[PDB]
Amino acid sequence: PGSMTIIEVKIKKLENFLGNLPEYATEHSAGMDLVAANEQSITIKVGSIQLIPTGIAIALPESFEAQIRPRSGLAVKHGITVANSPGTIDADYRGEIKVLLINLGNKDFIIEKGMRIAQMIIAKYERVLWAETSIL
Amino acid sequence: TIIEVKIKKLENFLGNLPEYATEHSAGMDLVAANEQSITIKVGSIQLIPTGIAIALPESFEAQIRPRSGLAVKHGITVANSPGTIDADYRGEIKVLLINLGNKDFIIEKGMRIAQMIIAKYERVLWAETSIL
Amino acid sequence: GSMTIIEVKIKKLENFLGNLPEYATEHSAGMDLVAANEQSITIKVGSIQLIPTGIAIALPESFEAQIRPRSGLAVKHGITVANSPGTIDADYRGEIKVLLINLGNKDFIIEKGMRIAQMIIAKYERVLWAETSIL
Repeated sequence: PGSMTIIEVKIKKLENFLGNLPEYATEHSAGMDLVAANEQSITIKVGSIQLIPTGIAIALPESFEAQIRPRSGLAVKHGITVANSPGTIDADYRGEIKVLLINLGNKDFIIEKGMRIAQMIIAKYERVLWAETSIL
Repeated sequence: TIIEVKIKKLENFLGNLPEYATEHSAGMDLVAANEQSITIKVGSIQLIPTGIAIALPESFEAQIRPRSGLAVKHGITVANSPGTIDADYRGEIKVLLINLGNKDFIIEKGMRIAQMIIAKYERVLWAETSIL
Repeated sequence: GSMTIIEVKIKKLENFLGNLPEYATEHSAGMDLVAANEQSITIKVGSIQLIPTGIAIALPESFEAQIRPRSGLAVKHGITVANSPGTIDADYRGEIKVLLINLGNKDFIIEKGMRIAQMIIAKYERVLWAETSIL
């Protein structure tokens, strides 16, 4: 394990947060595991959508975005996925990160605090300047 | 660093071209350009035109992603998310919406229906092997 | 005077057929992934089904492969990728499988050879958290 290129990102624990900040499973992971921080159990009925808090807020540096993506095993095993995927967190969004889950499986599913519910991948984006034309 | 992208208004476009909300925004809001109101009933999938076509430079893609508010409040999201626009796609950008909520929802022209984030992609050269 | 590429090791599994995933043109962002199920698979309306592709890859560090929906399949049949965008990184060396869901109006048969998803390779960044009380 040698040198590594990182981007430093400010993050705040809110009152409902427990445990560690979002972690990369390994040194080779593209995404950090987001963890449910709802104080009381949340049931997602078949077909229903529920917003799940994470208890963290971040301030991304300019030109970097955080993508909220589905955790694959949850979709494969329970049909649980991220209803607004991929979620876009940019430097403007400094409120609590919340994961919008939908139950597209065949059984009701309970979200409990501590459950891994989504992945967060940080990447660069570009800024477009439009050049309007009548011929493409 | 800013990238210039050619954009064409088609006959059905209105208002200003897709805009970044602020200097820190990752994406531009895509706006519905349907001439008549479109109802997306529960479970239905509907293609919404935007009235624009773009010509991306090589190595750049535009990603069509859901707007958070429509999904949180109405279960409306982008059915083929994220949509991939690249330098080959020079036709009209259309947003494929699905209603996974519990109430019918009307798409009106002028409504913000998706986000467009431009990013770089890398071109893969495969190295075939029997041993990973 | 060249284009920029990233070289990625790829292994064909026994069920793979045809050429390695291809870019449609020199200007394409993604490669077409092809169904590699040996027998037809029916995806009933509302059902979710994992479709194998017959490949495994070894991405270099800080590169990911995104598994994204193929637009025509969603527009015409309501078939899309249920865990989209799928994230393949350097740790995943198993067979790539596409998780499809049928949100259309008709049961749909996935046949071997069908294009079922797009694969776009991009860089990601590694976050170092800086914890603070004021954002």
